[PDB]
Amino acid sequence: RYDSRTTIFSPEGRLYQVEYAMEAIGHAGTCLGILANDGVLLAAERRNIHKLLDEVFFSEKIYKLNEDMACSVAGITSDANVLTNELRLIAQRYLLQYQEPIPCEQLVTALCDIKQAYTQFGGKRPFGVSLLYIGWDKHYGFQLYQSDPSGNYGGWKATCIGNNSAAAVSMLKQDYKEGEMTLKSALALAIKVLNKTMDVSKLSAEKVEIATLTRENGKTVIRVLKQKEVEQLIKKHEEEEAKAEREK
Amino acid sequence: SYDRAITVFSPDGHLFQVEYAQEAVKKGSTAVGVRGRDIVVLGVEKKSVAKLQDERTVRKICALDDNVCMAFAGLTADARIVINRARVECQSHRLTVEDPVTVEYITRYIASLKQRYTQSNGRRPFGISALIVGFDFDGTPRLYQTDPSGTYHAWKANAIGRGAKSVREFLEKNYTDEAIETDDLTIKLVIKALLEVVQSGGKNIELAVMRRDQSLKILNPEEIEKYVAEIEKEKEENE
Amino acid sequence: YDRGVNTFSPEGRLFQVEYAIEAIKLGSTAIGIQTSEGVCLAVEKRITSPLMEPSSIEKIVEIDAHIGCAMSGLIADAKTLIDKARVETQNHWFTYNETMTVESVTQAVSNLALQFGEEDSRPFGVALLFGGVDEKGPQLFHMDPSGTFVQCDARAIGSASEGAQSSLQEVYHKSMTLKEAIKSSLIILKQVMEEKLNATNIELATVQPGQNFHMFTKEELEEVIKDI
Amino acid sequence: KGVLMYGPPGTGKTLLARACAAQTKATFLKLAGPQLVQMFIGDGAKLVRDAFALAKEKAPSIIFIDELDAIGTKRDREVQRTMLELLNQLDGFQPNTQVKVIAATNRVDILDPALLRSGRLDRKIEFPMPNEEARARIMQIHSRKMNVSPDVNYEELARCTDDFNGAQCKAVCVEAGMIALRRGATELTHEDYMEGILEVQAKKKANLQYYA
Amino acid sequence: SKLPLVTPHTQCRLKLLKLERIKDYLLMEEIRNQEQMEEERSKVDDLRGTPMSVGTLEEIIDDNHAIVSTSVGSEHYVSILSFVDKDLLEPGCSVLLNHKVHAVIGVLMDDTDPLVTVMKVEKAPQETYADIGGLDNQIQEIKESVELPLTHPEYYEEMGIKPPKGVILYGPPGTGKTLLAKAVANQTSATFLRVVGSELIQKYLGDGPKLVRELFRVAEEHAPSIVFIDEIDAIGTKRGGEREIQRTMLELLNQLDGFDSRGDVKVIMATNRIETLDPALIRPGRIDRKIEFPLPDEKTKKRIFQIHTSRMTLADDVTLDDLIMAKDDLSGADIKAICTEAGLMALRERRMKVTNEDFKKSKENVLYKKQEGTP
Amino acid sequence: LDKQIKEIKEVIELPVKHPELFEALGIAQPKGVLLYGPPGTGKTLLARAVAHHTDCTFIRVSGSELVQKFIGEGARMVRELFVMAREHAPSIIFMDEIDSVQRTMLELLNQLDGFEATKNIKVIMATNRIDILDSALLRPGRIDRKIEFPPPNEEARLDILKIHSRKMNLTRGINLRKIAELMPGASG
Amino acid sequence: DKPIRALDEGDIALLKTYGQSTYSRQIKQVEDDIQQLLKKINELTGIKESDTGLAPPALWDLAADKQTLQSEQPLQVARCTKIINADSEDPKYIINVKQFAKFVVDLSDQVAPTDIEEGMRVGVDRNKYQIHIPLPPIADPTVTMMQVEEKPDVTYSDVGGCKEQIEKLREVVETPLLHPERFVNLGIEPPKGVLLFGPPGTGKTLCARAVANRTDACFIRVIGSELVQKYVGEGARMVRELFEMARTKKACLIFFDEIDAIGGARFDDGAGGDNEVQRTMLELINQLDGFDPRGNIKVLMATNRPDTLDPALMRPGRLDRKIEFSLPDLEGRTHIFKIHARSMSVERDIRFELLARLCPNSTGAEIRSVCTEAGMFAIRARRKIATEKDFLEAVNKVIKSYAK
Ligand SMILES: Nc1ncnc2c1ncn2[C@@H]1O[C@H](COP(=O)(O)OP(=O)(O)OP(=O)(O)O)[C@@H](O)[C@H]1O
Ligand SMILES: Nc1ncnc2c1ncn2[C@@H]1O[C@H](COP(=O)(O)OP(=O)(O)O)[C@@H](O)[C@H]1O
Ligand SMILES: Nc1ncnc2c1ncn2[C@@H]1O[C@H](COP(=O)(O)OP(=O)(O)O)[C@@H](O)[C@H]1O
Ligand SMILES: Nc1ncnc2c1ncn2[C@@H]1O[C@H](COP(=O)(O)OP(=O)(O)O)[C@@H](O)[C@H]1O
Ligand SMILES: [Mg+2]
Repeated sequence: RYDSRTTIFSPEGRLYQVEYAMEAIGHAGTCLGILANDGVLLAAERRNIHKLLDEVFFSEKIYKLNEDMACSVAGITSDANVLTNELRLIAQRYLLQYQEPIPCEQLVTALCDIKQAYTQFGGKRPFGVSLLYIGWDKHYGFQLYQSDPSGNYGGWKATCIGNNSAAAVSMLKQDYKEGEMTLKSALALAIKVLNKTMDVSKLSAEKVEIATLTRENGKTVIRVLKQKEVEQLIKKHEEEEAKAEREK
Repeated sequence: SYDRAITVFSPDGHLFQVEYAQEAVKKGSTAVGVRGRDIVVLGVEKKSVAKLQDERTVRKICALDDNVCMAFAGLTADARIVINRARVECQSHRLTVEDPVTVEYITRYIASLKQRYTQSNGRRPFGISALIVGFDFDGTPRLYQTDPSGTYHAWKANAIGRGAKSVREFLEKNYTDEAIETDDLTIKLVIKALLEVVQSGGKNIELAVMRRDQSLKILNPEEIEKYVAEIEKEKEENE
Repeated sequence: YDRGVNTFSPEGRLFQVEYAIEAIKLGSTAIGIQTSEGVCLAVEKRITSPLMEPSSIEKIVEIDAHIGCAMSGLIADAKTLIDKARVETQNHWFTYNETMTVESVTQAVSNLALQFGEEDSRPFGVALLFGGVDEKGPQLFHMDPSGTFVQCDARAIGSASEGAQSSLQEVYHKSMTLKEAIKSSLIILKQVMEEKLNATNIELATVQPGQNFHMFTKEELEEVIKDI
Repeated sequence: KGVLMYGPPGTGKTLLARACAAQTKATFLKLAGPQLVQMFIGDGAKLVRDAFALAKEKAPSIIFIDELDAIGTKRDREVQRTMLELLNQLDGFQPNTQVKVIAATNRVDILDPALLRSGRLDRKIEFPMPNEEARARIMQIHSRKMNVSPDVNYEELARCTDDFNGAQCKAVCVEAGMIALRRGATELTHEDYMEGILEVQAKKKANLQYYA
Repeated sequence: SKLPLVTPHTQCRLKLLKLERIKDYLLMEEIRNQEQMEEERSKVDDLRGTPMSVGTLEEIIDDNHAIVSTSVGSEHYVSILSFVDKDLLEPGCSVLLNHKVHAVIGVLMDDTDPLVTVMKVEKAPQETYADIGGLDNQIQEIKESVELPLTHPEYYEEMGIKPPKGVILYGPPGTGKTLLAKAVANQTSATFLRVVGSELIQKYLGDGPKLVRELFRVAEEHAPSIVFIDEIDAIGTKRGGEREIQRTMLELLNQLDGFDSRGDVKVIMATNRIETLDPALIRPGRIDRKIEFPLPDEKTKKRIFQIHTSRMTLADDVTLDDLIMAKDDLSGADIKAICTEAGLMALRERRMKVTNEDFKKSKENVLYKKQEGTP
Repeated sequence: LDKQIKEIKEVIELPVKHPELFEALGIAQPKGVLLYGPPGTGKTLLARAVAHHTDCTFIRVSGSELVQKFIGEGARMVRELFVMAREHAPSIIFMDEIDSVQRTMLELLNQLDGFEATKNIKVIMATNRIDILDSALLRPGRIDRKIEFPPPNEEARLDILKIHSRKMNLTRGINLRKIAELMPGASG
Repeated sequence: DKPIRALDEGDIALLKTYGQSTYSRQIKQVEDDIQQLLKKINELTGIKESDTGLAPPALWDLAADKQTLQSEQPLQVARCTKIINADSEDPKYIINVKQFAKFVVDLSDQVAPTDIEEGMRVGVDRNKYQIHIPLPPIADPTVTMMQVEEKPDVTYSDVGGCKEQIEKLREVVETPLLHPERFVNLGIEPPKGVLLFGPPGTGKTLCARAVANRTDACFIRVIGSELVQKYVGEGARMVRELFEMARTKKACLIFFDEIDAIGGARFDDGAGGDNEVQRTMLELINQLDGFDPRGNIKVLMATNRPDTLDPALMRPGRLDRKIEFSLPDLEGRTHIFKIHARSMSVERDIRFELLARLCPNSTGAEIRSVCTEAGMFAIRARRKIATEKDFLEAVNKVIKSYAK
């Protein structure tokens, strides 16, 4: 039994606690970052579809902290909340000492260093939260990144985290698009990937939360989709699959 | 006594926990660096960035100062925090002390950092090792490596476990006491070590060469492929 | 009865630091001799790889020119003790404007050695040999993770230290000249460690009352090579 | 009706039991703890009950238990059941008739709960390590057959033989005899006894300042 | 008994010739002809008048008297007749008795002890040196300590050595450690006893060490024999389980040497974790030899497919050298899957003949079976 | 569920019906099978069914006896099942709920590596949950595929109803289709 | 890729044949016909006679076999009990035919009543169960092979460097039995218990075998693991007949090897554990020194952990003398090298002292292994003489390979 504490090493040289954390996000959600151009989006599904849950904040998976930053969340809710507030504080400090927007990579690496520090020291537990962010800055513009409890940040053209991640990444390899891959094509791909990852047919709009950032508004804007536009996207996917059935 | 604690000795005096740190490094990928006639050359391998993942975020190599760069193998989080610590240490020492920094001081500092974070309970040791290159041994090149046990040493050429078992034996068989003739033969020997490395396809292999008088230089994939083809041809007429 | 240093064993011993004594066994052997002509220290290398810089192993290190030092143990705690020794000697000079006598170095180093379980850690698995030529003439001391220190006419510490120590006891006496003591240490090392001795696999250091500088030996081992 | 003999080994409990058997002329039953365990389900209980029955049928009888802790282990249920049969035989409806029981152990702490009850074992007799004068008498007793030289101060040997048990002192006399044989001595003297103690006393241990 | 093996497995008329030659010999053997064209039996079989009973004997009082017990459990002091093999009768054996006076009338084929009946493994004929790829250093070393002492003690007899009593095989799993020792049994004539260290760890207090005695007893009556202790590390490493394992270990060291004699049986042990077992196993006085099994290199691997690809039908596009280059990534046992998965893979292609692409689609699936960590 | 039947047949029924194919193409016969899915949901129902169609001896082992947990007989009991199966060849060995100690796991791996396929004797070991141990068992010479048991679909659940619907009577219009759709994600 | 399914029965027929049509049908027919014809041969040959056989014909039968068959009594075994002796003329005897019954019987007129004691394991006739013959008491089977019954081929000459150890050991174990007259005339009782202790491989078992060879009296070997039995109390019972069997001999030696296996000190803080072993160890302690003096049964005891043994067993009287075994010095190493190399085929020109002083604290087993490895080095070159070079290379191999 060499899995008790985060600060010990096992005779095969692995960290069972951090692996347990990865498996903890293994059933967290199905949040994804879409491969897109002219605009970048996040797609999230909520396992809280219910007749009485209120969703008062109009969003429980997405959280926006900038005029050019936003994040999608899948993991332990308390850890997720403290991490998002910590990101807000880091952005505030960087804007105060630089009077300049933070680079996305510097911010995410700072968070990953904090997470690694939280894992390294004794009596402390890894944040079992993996969350996806997007941002536009003066270093690399359109940017999409992923972070994990161990303190590692993953840069991806497209990625998905949470449950059934294998199917999502496999199809994103298969249904991959490059370059000209507009935001609307990203909406179609996100719709398809969530329909396959979920067991549902005719994916209901209230079971998905999607936000995006657009740069034709080059002063920069971030939008969170409402129910009607998502339902229209669902109808478009349904007519696409109906046409595919007509292709026989 | 057993290995369940950081500060506990084994009944024969061994510290199994730091040995487990070294082994956790040993599972980490290939990392081999050499110092040539004047230049120091390194080669990053086994990145295997799969399609959707971007190679920019991999950070195959990070430069601490203009005369020292590092990448580490093992856990990327520990590698990153040690990179930040070394960068801050070297920059602050050069800025504050009456005289500037040399690679020996930062070597001592990182060795001390590993020894310190290894020294007490409630504080996990780093699971990373790295091969240090310095330019200002009175202008001469020099090469170290670092280990989770807080241990460092100087080498003419060094490798770590996954790359060690094959590549390092290949070097100790091949390494000429004559320093590799010019940076050309330095890169040739690095490419030969990469040939001793697992795959050598060039899909993820990248190299950074530092001349010990010039600052660090980064090699493009096309030049790496050209060098690999040149080495393959050289093996071809070697018959 | 092994959880920590701060627990007494049933016999009154400590089964936590007795293993720190066992850690000396896994370290390389080193030889130290005190002679009226001078103090000499010998260190075994067992070359690990030709690519290594041979001097990169700090098992032979100087804390001041009037004194010598040698190591047997984990090189990390070794370097910690080495740094602590240099710091105490330099501060002693800074305050008193004189050389720190070797006995005071050995005593003052040991206070850091006495921190495993009495402040508010773990004993350093390193055993050291000191050699100094000062106001009490030529001196050689030995100190171990338990914190005890002893003035030694000769001493061998590390792996295979027992046989070397026994043979040295059979040959050595406290009235030799320095050269024959070095020769005895060299033949004992040649017997024990690997093979025919050379600069690659053995290190030598010696300081003299008339030469309170440069214990180190750099390719003057060639005389030893042609002699022994 | 119950006498328990306890103390460190070498104090001579077995010897006292042997002498008590020697002088009593009564029916004497000797047995060790492992003789009663057995593997069969009831076998040990049958042995205990049947031994008590035999002690009854012989009328004035003494039972000697040696190393009672074998079945006297605290409250594997087989040994427990045999031990319970033992205490019920010891107490007994129409108790004990005329059967006296003697028990010898080196470790009382294993006996504990109810075997040490005042009813079953009325008298607990402690056997201490032999006193200095006691050790002198001890060496006198076993040297009686060995033809020692008269110029030997057994009080001096007692002074040397601290912490010695009776068995160790007997071994000291035997070692003096063997040392005399090694010398091929016609008679043995005080020096031989000193060498005997020096070889008996202890391991003498290692260098006790270099420890940790 | 068994037939010889045809030399080429490939479909050819040479194999037809060999099989028809064995057919011809078997036809000459085909009993019909001989089936077409007294005092010793009459007297003694009268003495052992039918029916006969089987009894267990554990005594020899005189050279003609002993105590014999029957199945119901009753014990009888009975006389031994002349025709009973005196050396064959030993305590614990099963003896035939006369039904009238229970007189001992002969020894019987011993058929009992099912556990050791499993323990005397087959001759291992399926394994052979011809099935092993390029373990040259291991072969000569294992030949030094195991095969040669059991084949020509003459060198040891003349020169005066006592041959080594034990060898331990260490290496990563699948390197062929077990296969080599099994091949030694086939190569020699000695009977093969195989045991995996995990099995001898037993629930009851004393059976674990008893099995160790039970094994080395079994080796002794077979005289030339091999005891194979697979994955020894379960009973040998470092330190109520604690005490019994130590007790079990010490039993090995007492049967691996210790007191009395050891006869002729050789002991071979295997494990993956030589750096973990008790120094008593590493003790270079207790165990004379420790054999290294590295991961197969380029040349060794090429032999492995040559050994394993010999049986399927191949294409000309197969490039075995390409599948070799990467590293010593996989052991031979993995390469068996490489062949097996490919054979299935080419089968899924609806082709009875394998191509290079099948091996590439064989190599990848083997690789995904590996774990993940330290990203 | 239909995909389960084909791959189990290809890995159990097929090695039973046509051994000539594997000798003709020179392969070692497939040796083990491992099932992923929710507990039951046709897990045992499949293994019991295939043995009937091959008429080989079926061995049923619960996960409970596998985990005796006081070093009961795990060391040798595995062999005793195996040897008896060889005595009654051809036979099928089935164990369920492997997730329900390490020493007998190594024992099973060695036997799985060691026993001969010369008797059409195969091991089908089944699991309910996704465990870290399970991914470690997928090794050469031990198991060859990853059959999955998904939760039954709408029409699929309807067929399950129809399986037991033969015995039950009905009204003048029982539409099982409408009943079927009321339990999304329900197991078998 | 494109999804596909398994094979079709229609496909398989041609697919198994298709390309392979050259010799496949013929080869398969030959193979199956070979198999069935072999089964034929095995059947027509008949069942291979599982007849065990008898002694070779020249020795056996004779009319004497039928004579003893028709004349001798099929005696039955039983256990005597509690001689009645009510009238002392025909004292009557109660016996227990074990598994069969219990009876009150008399003696045959051939056997005297003085020839029968209580229990006595007496055999009786089959008809009226008269006492017809006394029988030796049944020693437990597993206890029986524990008797060595053969002398190992080692003398005290083989043991080297332990000269004072073997001297005291011969003083304590061999001297009293060979020369009892020295002790009694002086008037001393010699010691009866010896404990041999030291590092592993020091040579304790070697001295044991040497004693067993030079004993000339009855010698019984014991390994501490043997007495451990899964039944409760079986080990103690085993120790009981082990000691009683020894008492039957005219003085006898008993040798326990690594008594550590059961000799552990008694402990209770586990509320269970190895107490079953502890009961056997208590029985052993009682047997060595207690009531019913042991008699002329000298006990030889060797173990790697003298510290761990229970003090009660460790007490003198049971273990009278403690003998300490240490790693050989240079003189001891030279002596043992002389011992082992003497039997080996070498040139009589080797510097054994050089080898020994080259040898570190390496045990005696290391010396034996190094000599054997030098022989192996010679064998690998097929040199029918060993060389000093072989001895050196063996020293490097063994000593440095472990010392790595
Ligand atoms: N007071 C004593 N007087 C004479 N002899 C003694 C005495 N005490 C011990 N001995 C000696 O002790 C030897 C055996 O020890 P004994 O068994 O009697 O002691 P113990 O402490 O009861 O031991 P254990 O409980 O192990 O049997 C005898 O041979 C006897 O000579
Ligand atoms: N060098 C080799 N030559 C031939 N076969 C090999 C070799 N290495 C591995 N194998 C294959 O691996 C199996 C032997 O595995 P092995 O390593 O003995 O198991 P373990 O690791 O349990 O000892 C054999 O079936 C054989 O086909
Ligand atoms: N797909 C299915 N169709 C019909 N019945 C099923 C199905 N899956 C499970 N069952 C029911 O499950 C029972 C068989 O046990 P099963 O669930 O297959 O495995 P386990 O015995 O492990 O639970 C049967 O009684 C059967 O009615
Ligand atoms: N003092 C010695 N003299 C001669 N041979 C020795 C000596 N010590 C060890 N040996 C050799 O080493 C072996 C030691 O075995 P031993 O130590 O008796 O086993 P155990 O572990 O049972 O005590 C012997 O076979 C012997 O050949
Ligand atoms: Mg007593």
